Amino acid sequence: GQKINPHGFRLGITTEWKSRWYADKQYKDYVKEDVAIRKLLATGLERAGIADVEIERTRDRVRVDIHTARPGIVIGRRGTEADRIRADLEKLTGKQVQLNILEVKNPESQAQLVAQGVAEQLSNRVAFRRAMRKAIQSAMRQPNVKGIRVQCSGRLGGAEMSRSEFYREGRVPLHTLRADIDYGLYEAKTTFGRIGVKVWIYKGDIV
Amino acid sequence: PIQTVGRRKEAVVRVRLVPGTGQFNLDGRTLENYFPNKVHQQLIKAPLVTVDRVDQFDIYAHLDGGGPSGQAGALRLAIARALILVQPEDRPALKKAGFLTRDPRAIERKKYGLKKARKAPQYSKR
Amino acid sequence: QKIRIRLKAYDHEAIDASARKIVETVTRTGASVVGPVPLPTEKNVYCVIRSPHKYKDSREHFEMRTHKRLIDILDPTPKTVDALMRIDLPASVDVNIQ
Amino acid sequence: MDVDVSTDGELPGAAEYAREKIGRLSRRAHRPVLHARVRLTRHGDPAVERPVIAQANLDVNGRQVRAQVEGVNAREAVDRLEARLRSRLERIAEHWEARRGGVPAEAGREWRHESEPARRPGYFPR
Amino acid sequence: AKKSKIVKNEQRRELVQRYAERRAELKRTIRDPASSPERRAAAVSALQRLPRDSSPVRLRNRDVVDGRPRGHLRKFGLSRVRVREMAHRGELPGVRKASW
Amino acid sequence: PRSLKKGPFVDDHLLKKVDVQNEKNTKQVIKTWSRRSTIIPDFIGHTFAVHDGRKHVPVFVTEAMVGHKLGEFAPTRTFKGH
Amino acid sequence: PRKGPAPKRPLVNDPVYGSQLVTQLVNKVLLEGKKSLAERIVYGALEQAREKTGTDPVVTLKRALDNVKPALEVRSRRVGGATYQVPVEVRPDRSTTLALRWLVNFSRQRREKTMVERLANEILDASNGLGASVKRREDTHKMAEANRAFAHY
Amino acid sequence: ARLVGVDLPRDKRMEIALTYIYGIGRTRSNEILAATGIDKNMRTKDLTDDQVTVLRDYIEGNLKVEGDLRREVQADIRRKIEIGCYQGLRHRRGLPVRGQRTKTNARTRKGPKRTI
RNA sequence: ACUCGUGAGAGACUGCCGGGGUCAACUCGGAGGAAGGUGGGGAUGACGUCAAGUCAUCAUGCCCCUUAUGUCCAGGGCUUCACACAUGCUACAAUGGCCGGUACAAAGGGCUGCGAUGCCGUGAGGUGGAGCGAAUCCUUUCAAAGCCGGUCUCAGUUCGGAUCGGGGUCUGCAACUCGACCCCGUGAAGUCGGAGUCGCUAGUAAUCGCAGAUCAGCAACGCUGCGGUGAAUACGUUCCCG
Repeated sequence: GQKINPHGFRLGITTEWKSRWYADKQYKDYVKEDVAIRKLLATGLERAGIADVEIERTRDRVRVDIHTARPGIVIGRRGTEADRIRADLEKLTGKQVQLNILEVKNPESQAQLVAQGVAEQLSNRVAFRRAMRKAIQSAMRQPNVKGIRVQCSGRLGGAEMSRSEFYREGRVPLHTLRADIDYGLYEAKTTFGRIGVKVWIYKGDIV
Repeated sequence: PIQTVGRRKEAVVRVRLVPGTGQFNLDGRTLENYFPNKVHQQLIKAPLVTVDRVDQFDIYAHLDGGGPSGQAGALRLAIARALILVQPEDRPALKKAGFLTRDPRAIERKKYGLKKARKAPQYSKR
Repeated sequence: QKIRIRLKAYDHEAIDASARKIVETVTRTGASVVGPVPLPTEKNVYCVIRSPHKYKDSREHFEMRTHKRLIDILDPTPKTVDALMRIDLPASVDVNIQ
Repeated sequence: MDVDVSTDGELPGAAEYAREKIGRLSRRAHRPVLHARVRLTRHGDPAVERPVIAQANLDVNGRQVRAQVEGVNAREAVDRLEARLRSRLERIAEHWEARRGGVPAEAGREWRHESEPARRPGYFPR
Repeated sequence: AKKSKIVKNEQRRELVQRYAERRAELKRTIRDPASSPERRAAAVSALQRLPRDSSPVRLRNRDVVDGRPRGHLRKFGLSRVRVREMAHRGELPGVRKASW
Repeated sequence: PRSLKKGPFVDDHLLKKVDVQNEKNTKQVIKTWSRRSTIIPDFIGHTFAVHDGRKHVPVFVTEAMVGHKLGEFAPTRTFKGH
Repeated sequence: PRKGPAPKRPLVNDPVYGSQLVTQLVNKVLLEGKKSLAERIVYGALEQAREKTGTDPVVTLKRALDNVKPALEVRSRRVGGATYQVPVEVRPDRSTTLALRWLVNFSRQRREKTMVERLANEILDASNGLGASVKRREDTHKMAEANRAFAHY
Repeated sequence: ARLVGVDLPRDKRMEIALTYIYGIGRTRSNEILAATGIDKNMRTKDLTDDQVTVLRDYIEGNLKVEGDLRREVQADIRRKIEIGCYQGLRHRRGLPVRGQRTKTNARTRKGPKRTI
């Protein structure tokens, strides 16, 4: 076990909790319903890159905000997708649940979306070097990105031996606290097993 | 009036000094009912003896936290602070002798994997 | 008659902002307050093992910190009461009225 | 020489053979053996060419001696373990015959790390 | 663990909620005072008649998502493995790493 | 041991078995599975087939063994030496 | 000690006798951190010695120390791949430390029914030149002398 | 002085000397001395014959000690043996009878260690 | 007003002085200061190694079972004991045992939980329920080692508590296998431990108590924390280890 999770390193400094609420007696069931919501939303939506899911709770009314790169996919033009999600979130006993569907400004600067894309490309047929290089170039082309590292491990290329490969461009200071490192991880489903993809992205400091 | 504090490894002493006789009122108890340890009493009185202002100050002291030794150290520091506040031109004597320095020695935190702060479990090579 | 307002949150900044906003509102209504009296921070500590299987000597510690603020007002005019039940605060901080 | 063998699963006759082969090394050790343990383990995966792995540990008067080999069956692993342990014991000897060649000795010759430094006068030779 | 064992607990909970609320406690409230006539009451026998699942003694709190039966934490209702990963992702409010 | 206020513990199955056994004053072998039941003076003549884990061992009650449990007389683990 | 010598602890003078040596003595007889018990033991022993002799106890304690203080000690030295017992001169502080440790230990296995009595008798016989610690110093000096051949390195 | 067939120690305080009777510990000695009036801190040579006889008849009155206690204990263990109970055969083979582990410890019941 | 609690800030930066220094890094000493030279302790673990561990947290390729290797139930087992190894606790006593009086902490926990006063038991404990979602009440007002007084007089003992007999309490549907605790009695080994070997550089080792998690109960002497009292020694890198 080498490196701790970058989000968990700067949780009280740079990054923010993805669930904002307060509970004293009902902490346990709040956590249970939160993880249920998370797994439901991860399962239901896979076409559009679901970058992040936020939950805010206040008595009866519950606020679930999710960030996607393709809002149109997740919303029914007549509300069909919206109706379906609202309905099965009522089924989740969330009482009154209202949803704020949002959009990421620059998909290529978001580590989770980058890992999602690289994993998808890896799954079907693409050689892993091509995927990592394309992702690195796309993210480096973005104005605010200062350093990106992509690493994927497993039976790469359908081989019998597992391998770890990583390419880096610029600065990725994992030991520096004030540097905000966006961390994203996603497992690629191949016919030969499971390939794990991680992405680190450095975008300056926050003070 | 004047009031200082002394802090020695979590022992906090609040003191009140007036120019009365050298009677020691420690939370309603005297220097012998309290602190029945001769080394401890010497530790209390040492700043006075190096400043030679013994038996010319009434002392009211509040004690809370820690054991007798930490309380005694904090009390001595509080007395030194009261003395420098009352008679500034004695500062060289109290400072050279080291009574004006707060002691930054605290209980070291216990660490996981070790029985104590530094003591480690017995490891068998064989 | 005075009503106690108790504040509890995991983020000190949010609870401070809530305290100052509540004070501003009640002074807008024309009341007398005491101020955001700070209260001891509650710390809940948890120690776990990193590895799923063995490797026990490797432990990781977590803590949950709760910050408490105390708001007390006087002269409870009905406008102040109505203003109190017309205040919006972040979902992180809960308000106890007693 | 008493040896305890801690196998696992299926390895019939491995324990007796290993015990009898290892116990013959007691005379080879130049210091009394305080403990002797042997562990036999077989790899589950049939793809492994040498599935059986044998390890040993001897406490040669406080000096830890250990070896580990692989084999295709219990007998071969035990024999390779015996060879490896014998080599380690030979390298561990540390009696006089073992260190007579390493003694710096060589009066004014073969500069070694522990060779006696030359005594030097205060004045230059000239 | 095993979905059979994961689901085996929930029926224990609703059975306890069905029984232990008043039936499995009113008998105990009668055994407490020695002045209460317990001997001819035979409520000890009656409580034995009840199914074992009415007893909270058999209840085994598990991981609310994973079903892991050990390393349970009551505050989160989570296994020790799961809380460590969930805290690192900032999904439990007001939880972070410790230092002192 | 169990508190005295609760009283001796006997399962209802073997309890009603023995009380119908002694209502006509003959004792047959009673096959039981409750090692946790206590020996009560109404068992005095009855011979019990107490479960062991593998089989049931016949246990004939006497006077002295009253107050114990049936498990005292159905040893579980077998050991003959090394 | 690889990077250089370590600072010493300036332990303070005793309040009721005003000498450094008694504080060193209490810290030698100390066990488990029970300082008060050690001080009680040493004060009782000193007062017993004063009663038996009739003079100040500190002077007799110094006399006992000088009677038991060593000057030449033997250490194992490894020169040229061989180990010998080499007699070495002892610095003053190490000599006082050795003397105090010997006094405390040899008083610990006396037979006087109490630590105070054992310590008092040991210090008295050391002042008079009959104690077992004096004998120990005799043996250590004899050992240093018998190995004087190896003093040249 | 001979009490209930047991000689006392030569110089001990009364209650601790009374502990030297097989059926008497520290609590029993204290309570019998309190009941029968003899002081507890008196030495074993200062006793009178009347003190001896009051101890004797009181102990023989409301206590069982020495031979009767030993034989009662032995009878209890033997009866536990002969009913075939678990503790019976546990006593029969000299192993601990109260659930103590026997993988490593329990040399007290096993006696001194034997090597094979 | 003084502590304290928790918000904001200042404060150590070789900043200054003197000397070594290539006038360079750096280094020695002094002053000022609460603190002096990364102040103390944490968190933080590079590329990789050891096919190290984990298909039994989870996920998962392939293979296998599928009237069973799936699943429900009672009982039993995981606690077996001639031994061997490992980590600990308690001791072998007078720097102590026992009895009476008496002083000082921190941290943490508590709603179907903490649970006080009182009363009843010798004691585990029983009845009862004040007040408490708690800087408020309860954990007693909080400790023990400590201090003072008496006693014990060097003994296998007033040391040591194992084992065992009897009698109870509580939790639990249920303490037989297989819980903890209380009372009476019983009173084993053990007289400081071979070869060899371990931890520790200061608020440290040694020693004393308190709390938490898991938890109906507990096998907790375990683990994770908290404070009380508080040493010795470091000449120096030849030897052992990395």
